[PDB]
Amino acid sequence: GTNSRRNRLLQSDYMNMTPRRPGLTRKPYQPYAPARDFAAYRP
Repeated sequence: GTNSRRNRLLQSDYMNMTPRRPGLTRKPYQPYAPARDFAAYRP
């Protein structure tokens, strides 16, 4: 028991529940979705 946690865990907090979402993304997802219907089947 006893308080005074001290030396939590050198780097990387115990972030109860779960560690902050890991980025690991970088660069845009560039969805790129060429749609262009047909402008109302244009007469």
